[PDB]
Amino acid sequence: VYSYTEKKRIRKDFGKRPQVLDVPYLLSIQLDSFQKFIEQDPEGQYGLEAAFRSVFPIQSYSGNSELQYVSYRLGEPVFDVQECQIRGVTYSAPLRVKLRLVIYEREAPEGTVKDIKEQEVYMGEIPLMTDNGTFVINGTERVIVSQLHRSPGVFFDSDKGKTHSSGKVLYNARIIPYRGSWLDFEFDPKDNLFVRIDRRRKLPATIILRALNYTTEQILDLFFEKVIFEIRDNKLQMELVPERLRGETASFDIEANGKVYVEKGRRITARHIRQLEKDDVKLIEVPVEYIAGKVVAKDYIDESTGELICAANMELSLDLLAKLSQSGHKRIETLFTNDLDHGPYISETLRVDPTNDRLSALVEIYRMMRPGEPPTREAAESLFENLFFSEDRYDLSAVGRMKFNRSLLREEIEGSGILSKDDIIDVMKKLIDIRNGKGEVDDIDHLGNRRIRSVGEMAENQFRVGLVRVERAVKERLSLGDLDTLMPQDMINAKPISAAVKEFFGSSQLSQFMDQNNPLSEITHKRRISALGPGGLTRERAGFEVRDVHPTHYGRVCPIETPEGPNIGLINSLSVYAQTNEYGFLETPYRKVTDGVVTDEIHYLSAIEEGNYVIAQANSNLDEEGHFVEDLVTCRSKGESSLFSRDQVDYMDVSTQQVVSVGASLIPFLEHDDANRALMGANMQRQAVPTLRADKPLVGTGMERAVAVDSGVTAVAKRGGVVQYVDASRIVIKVNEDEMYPGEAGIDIYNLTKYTRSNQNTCINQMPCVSLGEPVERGDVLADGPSTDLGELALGQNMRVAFMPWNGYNFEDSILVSERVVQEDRFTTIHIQELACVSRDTKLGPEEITADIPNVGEAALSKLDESGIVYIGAEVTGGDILVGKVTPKGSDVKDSSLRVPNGVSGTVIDVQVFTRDGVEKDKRALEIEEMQLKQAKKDLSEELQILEAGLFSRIRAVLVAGGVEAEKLDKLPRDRWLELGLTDEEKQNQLEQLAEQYDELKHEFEKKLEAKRRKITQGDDLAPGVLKIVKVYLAVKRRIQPGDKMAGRHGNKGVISKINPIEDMPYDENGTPVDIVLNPLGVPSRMNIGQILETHLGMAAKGIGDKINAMLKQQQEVAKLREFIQRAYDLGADVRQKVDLSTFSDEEVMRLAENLRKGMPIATPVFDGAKEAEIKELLKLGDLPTSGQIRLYDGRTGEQFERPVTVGYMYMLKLNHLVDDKMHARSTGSYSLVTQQPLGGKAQFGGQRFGEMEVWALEAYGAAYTLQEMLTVKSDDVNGRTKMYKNIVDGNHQMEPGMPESFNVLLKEIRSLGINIELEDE
Amino acid sequence: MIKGKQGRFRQNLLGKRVDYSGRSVITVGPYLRLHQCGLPKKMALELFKPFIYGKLELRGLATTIKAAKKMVEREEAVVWDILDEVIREHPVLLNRAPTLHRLGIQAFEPVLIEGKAIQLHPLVCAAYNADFDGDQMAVHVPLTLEAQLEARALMMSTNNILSPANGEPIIVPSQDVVLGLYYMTRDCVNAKGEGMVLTGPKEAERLYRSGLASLHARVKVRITEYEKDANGELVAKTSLKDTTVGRAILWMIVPKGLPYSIVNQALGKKAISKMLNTCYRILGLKPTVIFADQIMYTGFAYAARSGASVGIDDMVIPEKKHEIISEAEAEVAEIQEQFQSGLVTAGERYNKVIDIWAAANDRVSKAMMDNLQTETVINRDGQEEKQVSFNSIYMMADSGARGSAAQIRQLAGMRGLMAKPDGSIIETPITANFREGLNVLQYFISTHGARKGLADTALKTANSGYLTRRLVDVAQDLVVTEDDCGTHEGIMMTPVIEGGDVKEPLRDRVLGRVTAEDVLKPGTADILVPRNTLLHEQWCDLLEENSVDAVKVRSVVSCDTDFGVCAHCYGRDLARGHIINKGEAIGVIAAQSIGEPGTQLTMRSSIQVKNKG
DNA sequence: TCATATTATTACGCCAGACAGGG
DNA sequence: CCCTGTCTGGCGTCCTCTCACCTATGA
RNA sequence: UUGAUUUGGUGAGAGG
Ligand SMILES: [Mg+2]
Ligand SMILES: [Zn+2]
Repeated sequence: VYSYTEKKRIRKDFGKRPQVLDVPYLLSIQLDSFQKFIEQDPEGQYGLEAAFRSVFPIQSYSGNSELQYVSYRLGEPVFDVQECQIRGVTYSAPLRVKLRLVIYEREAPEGTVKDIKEQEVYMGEIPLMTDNGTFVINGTERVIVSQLHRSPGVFFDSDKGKTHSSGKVLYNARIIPYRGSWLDFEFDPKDNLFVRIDRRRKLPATIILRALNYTTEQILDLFFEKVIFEIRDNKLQMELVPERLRGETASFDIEANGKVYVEKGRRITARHIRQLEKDDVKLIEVPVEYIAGKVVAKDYIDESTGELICAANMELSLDLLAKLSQSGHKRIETLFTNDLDHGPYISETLRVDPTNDRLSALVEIYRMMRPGEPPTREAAESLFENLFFSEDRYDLSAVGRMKFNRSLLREEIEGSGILSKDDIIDVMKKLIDIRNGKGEVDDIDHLGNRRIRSVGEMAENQFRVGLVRVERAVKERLSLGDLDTLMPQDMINAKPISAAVKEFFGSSQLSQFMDQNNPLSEITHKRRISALGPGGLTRERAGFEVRDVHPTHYGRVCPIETPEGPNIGLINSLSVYAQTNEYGFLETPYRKVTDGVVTDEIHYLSAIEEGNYVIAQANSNLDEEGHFVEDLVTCRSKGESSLFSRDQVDYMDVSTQQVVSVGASLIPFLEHDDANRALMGANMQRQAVPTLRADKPLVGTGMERAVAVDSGVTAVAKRGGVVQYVDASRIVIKVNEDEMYPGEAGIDIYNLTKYTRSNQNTCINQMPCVSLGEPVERGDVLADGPSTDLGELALGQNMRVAFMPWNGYNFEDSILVSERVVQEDRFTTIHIQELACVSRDTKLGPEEITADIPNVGEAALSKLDESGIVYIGAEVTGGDILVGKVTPKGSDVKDSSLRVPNGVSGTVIDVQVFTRDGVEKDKRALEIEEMQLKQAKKDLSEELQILEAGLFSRIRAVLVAGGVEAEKLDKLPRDRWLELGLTDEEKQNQLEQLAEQYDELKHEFEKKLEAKRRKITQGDDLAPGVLKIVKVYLAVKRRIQPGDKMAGRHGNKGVISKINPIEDMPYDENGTPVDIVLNPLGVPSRMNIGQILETHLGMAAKGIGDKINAMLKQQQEVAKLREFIQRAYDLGADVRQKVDLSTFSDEEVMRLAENLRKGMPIATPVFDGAKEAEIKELLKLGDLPTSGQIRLYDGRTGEQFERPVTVGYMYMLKLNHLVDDKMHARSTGSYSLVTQQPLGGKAQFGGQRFGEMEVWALEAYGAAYTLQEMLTVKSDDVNGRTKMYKNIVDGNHQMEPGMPESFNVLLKEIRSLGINIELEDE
Repeated sequence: MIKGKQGRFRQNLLGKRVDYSGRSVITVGPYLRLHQCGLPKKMALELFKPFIYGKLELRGLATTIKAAKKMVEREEAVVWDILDEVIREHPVLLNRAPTLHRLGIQAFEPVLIEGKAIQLHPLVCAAYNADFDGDQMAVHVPLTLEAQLEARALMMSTNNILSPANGEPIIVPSQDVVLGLYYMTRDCVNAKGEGMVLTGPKEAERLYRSGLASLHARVKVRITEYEKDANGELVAKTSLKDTTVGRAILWMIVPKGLPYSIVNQALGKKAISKMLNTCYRILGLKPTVIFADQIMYTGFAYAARSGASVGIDDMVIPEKKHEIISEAEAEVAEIQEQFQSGLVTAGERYNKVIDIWAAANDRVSKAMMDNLQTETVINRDGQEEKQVSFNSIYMMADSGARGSAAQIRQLAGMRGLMAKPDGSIIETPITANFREGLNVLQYFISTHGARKGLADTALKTANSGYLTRRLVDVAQDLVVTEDDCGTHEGIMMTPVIEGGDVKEPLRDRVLGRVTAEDVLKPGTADILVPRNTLLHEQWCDLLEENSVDAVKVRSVVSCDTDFGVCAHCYGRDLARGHIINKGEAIGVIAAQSIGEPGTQLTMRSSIQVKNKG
């Protein structure tokens, strides 16, 4: 079964693997994020409720008043989106917050407040999101791009080689909070442990332990295990668990139980450890040279004399043993400092530490953090207890606590946001374990260690900044609060929240201007994952590995769609199937594989879960049950693509598109292209201009439908049904009854956006693709947008291309084009330019909008009214006048009248004017007022009458259970209708019910039309300051010409060189010329062989189209057409499509065959595409030669090209790098102010920067005079250039050079220091 | 305001913005002669406004300057003749935007273009590194009269036919024209007109055009080659060469002095480069300019007549490829069955797997290379006989137009063992080429290997440019300022030998450098060359005949000149045949010639004899 | 409108060059 | 007193094109 | 004596 615009032109779909999961809604990142931001979500997470439950209730410092929260709301926007783009306002909503002030008496923590007050106060306006994922910030339509940043939680990084210049590795460990202070631990090459906070000075790390109220003995209890020396019969024996001897040299005689176990000299092996454990060896008598290097663990004091023997962490000598042995401390605890495993890093750090107690530790930390200003007990304790341990200024989020517990192998995943003692101690323990050998480092490119911020998270963080500023303001006003004479807007202020949130949505590194020239380009700028932005890395610094593709990108980030240039691999684009995790990570779908049978259930994984499992490949042959048909299958285990068994796998890839994105999965035959040319192909495919006549890629991938629907450029039907099709203004859809609400009778009226300006000066235009009285279903398309054709996606157009050298005109990458391409207007794109004119009151009175243009004669008053401003629509070019806008006292009058820029033509399509309340010239301002005034009422009544007509009929329709008397129901016409009483019978309240409808309709229409006139009757609506605001919309129509840039989908760039006549083209023996000749020499080097298979398969597609065009032109009854269409849709191997063609009612075969006579469209999916034998077999169904190559004659000489050439249909696109936006020349005009050199650019009429390497190139020749005029006369020296212009126009090519002006600018800037630079003797 | 990249030195005093300048997208226009370029009419009327004003005021059509500015603002019918009379002999400086060496600013004569795109002669593109994928160039106008003469006499595009970094010609025919020549001068074992005899090259082209022979059909012709064996006198020798039809047609374009054996071979790209080089060394500059143009015209014309496409059938899969892959799969199966039983170590396993996949890769490449280089087997009057193939991708590879062994290898044979960004190789290769489909994992490993290359170029270019900057600012001063420093010291140029076969011969190192003391002939105490002779090609051939050991030659670092380098201790001019002139800045051309290849460079037991002596 | 005058983030990679520390 | 980690400064590609956004305060 | 403001500076994106 198919929908009704699916039976229009059903694309022949190759593809063997049955898809199990359909493509998700391609704009779901932006929409789900911002729907999380604004939503009334009780339990607080996440959203605006999290912000209000963090900041509220505010209580002041015992001020006995506590403003609390109830509920918030967003009212209607005062401007809908279209008039918002027209006017220039933000597309925002007012944020109505209920606030409840309660005020206490004296001594009321528990006492009832003395008075309350509560109001729906107004703070800020937040910009809402349009239904397509965009904002409208100041008239322009912008997009917030999702950031990719390091997750909160600990990271164990190495930096193995570069420091110390000695090959000794370090190991640092960064505890990155979501909000607050950064804490880093790091080794130094003396093997000492150092802490630093916020990249400040370096403190030896155990001072932070001494800041957490840990004595030295507790620290040594933590990071070291005790070795027990017992004072015994002789020589102070040792408890020896045999694990501690692993891998060391036996220094002494190892004997016990009257038996010599291990002698001196040999290293202790694990067999000797087994001997000591089997022989149960713990207590052995040591020599005195064994204890002479060890370190004591805890303190010991001489008991009778009452003083200290040794401090903790003290190495032992023999006389120290003579001190402690004679006192009476029988147990001696020593620190086991294994040189292999258990290193003495904490102990040597304690030897570096200049502190001894907690208080001096806090004083040293306070002298680190805030220097100069003294370190007192209260100040240092408040500093350190609010560094990490308070809920205000340090907060690992839920993501941070999950990563923090996961990297430390904790059991739980939810905990408190602040740190604790045990967390810092665990980070130090894991860092020490990594130094010892056990456990390993983390990498930073691993996408399980890399979170995504999106629109709702970033706007929530900015909103929380605004709320903490307004709570500091509320704490300010409340302690100065006098009661009861204030209500909660003398306390609260709508200014900082609105200021912060407009600061982010206006001027941020991620709220950026939408690339809008293409449905693809909109939908792939909204799905963008940037590494840049605040808190992330920069373009000009880093690096090599963060610009590179890591094995966790499989199915999360597109490997091949990243922009080439200064930021490669920072501006990654998101994959097709990849959602976003609850915590913000990238989870991608996989198919759960319990046993041999691959189950059709899906299950989402992130990269910290994808490593543990074994995940199969998308294309591994499985037949009829899910069993892998091989006994071994390529999978990947832990980022390593390897071959595993038939029955080990736990997951399989869902579909074979899932590695790449929606820009580079529209490229058919992707798997045959090179990676570089697929990158260049996707990046150019974003840049296509919408042509005037949209044309359906013959070789597509089938993802055109999802991109053209999911990007909101087409008018997808909301509720299904039929159609009324007024359409000149709007599509009117009558709704079928099942999808139709009981009240609100209701028919859907779709607004078509006709010719208007895009963000890239292209033309966004919608055209209805459904006729009158034609069924449509829910989700079906109704109006084709820019670059769409019946709901598909038509960026460029499909043309007949020959691969051959043709007389040098396609030399390096150039492209030689027939005249049949430029006669048919099949690339003639439409550009629209907005031009503003304002008459601001700079000085010496205000400027004026009058035709009475001066000095200039009857060459001003022409394309305008009898007395001012461009009329409506003519063929204006360059140097014309659009808006007469000149002042007197500015003879002394002048010409600021905004004219048409140099080189452009066009038609004035629209003139907008919300000017300084007064613009009316003669009486036009109020003349149109009456026109709109009468317009509103007309439609208002019309619509009511339209429904009235439907209701009147409905009244009679229902009039059967309570008066069906046809001759007794046609009484009053426009007066009443029902003069009976149904009462009950079988409930037809229905008459009374419909009576209310009409009664309310007229009653509401009056009020509806009442406000209409009110709105109509007005000067105009805009902001203040600016006075004369005239915007004129030109529309140039640019065709194609030698110098434009065209390109296919594979990376084959080209500058169209010669626009040949039709005759000189290479025609085949049938007679048709070829349209575009490309060059075969690009194909062996640039290894993008997919354009040839697209060429052959498009040739086969148009072969079927020519065959259907013959069978339908030379008209046959529909049996032969349905037989040939059925053969065309069966065609070859096992596919997914076949068709159910004998259910197309003998007319839907014919409408399909009317839409196929330009070529049968073929879906070649991304990595499961059409094989070559099917291309040959499809070329045999059409009557074309199997090789794909036709013999071609030459249009010049009439004689055959030897060795037959390739002709086919490639889908070639016109990129928006047009040659009459690049052509520029300058002889003489205006310059800058500071310098005497020419200005730069094209919009400024400026000259070429003759840069540094060109000066070196002229020095490389003997061009001393060419360089002398190149930097003195042509550029800078003012006397030289005026003398040169007069010398040229006299006929004397001679320069009088002088000295450059910018060098005298250099002399004054150097001399304006204390520097006396001069110019010496003659 | 002083320091930095955007101070006054680097932004307003060393580089300035410039009037009488323009900029637009380039395109080909192959009808041009190589001293002229196409320049649009709109840019031409804007760049030449004062010359047109002066011309209009000379005729007497107008009076005041205003009238002339209204005339060209309206663009009447008479200013286009004025424009063709200000263009005619007035060169312009075309400039591609990343100018690295001095061949990136060249002066042309304009030919006016209906259009908006600069038409640029194709051979000159290999100097600018200019393809036509969206490139842009700037035009500058030499205003004064000394600058017009410097554009014609120093910077003209006919004057830059040798790269200043070496002796190699920079107007080498790039890509379409070598395919047209390689298809033209070739042969096949049977065609129309096999083994017929022709009375000249004129009727060879007449037999090709009328339709009685083929472009490659072996034939005895009678050609008259002019060998100039006397002292400046050209002696005619006429003979019958067993050659083809295409070699005679290409002999109609060769100038007089070159011998016929320069076209008798198959003419790839190295052969056409040494054809233009021998023409420049023998017949000088003007026949080499006109012969470079005739090469380009006949290459484009017969490449158009060739119809040399590319198809899907042209990439011939080896029939032996699948059995090679199965033998490699059996070998990795044996190694992993030893790995389950623990007989071998892990590093030796990884080394054995990379070794057998390298061996299988080389065998697949040899299978496809035999299957492409001699696939054509056509009979002539009897049994079969084999020849080199006319496969399209093989002519695009063998001609040296575009393609190598590696790229044609990746389109037919397996595309090797791609490496992960860890730097170590991956033990499971990409056994599928591009004609067969890559599946998902193989394309992802390919994207590892290609993202690393794009990141390397886009970060390598900054270090390459900063290296050229440091080099031209250490050089910056050094000007050829004498004619002889009057010394006897100079470095000892030997051929360099690393331990393999002799890498760079002495004729590459002592070509065009003036000897320090007089080289003794290797026999005994003979004055073979004198002590201040420039060693051009004739002297270097008389050095190679006598097998001279090593030459003590004068080097720039031994020059005794205070504040500059004398004219003998530099050497040959390198883009001029003679010695360096008194004046020509050699520090800047040297710094550009070292730093300009900075892009092509990368960024990131006992002795066994080989020969017998 | 017309004088008043500066604070609560961190996440480059060498590579010279100068400086306090210690055998 | 001669090595020495450690800290501080100083580099990091040219040319071009499009768009938007610009200090608070205040009797 | 017959006319006028971007360069300044930031941010974002793009081409070769
Ligand atoms: Mg290019
Ligand atoms: Zn010298």
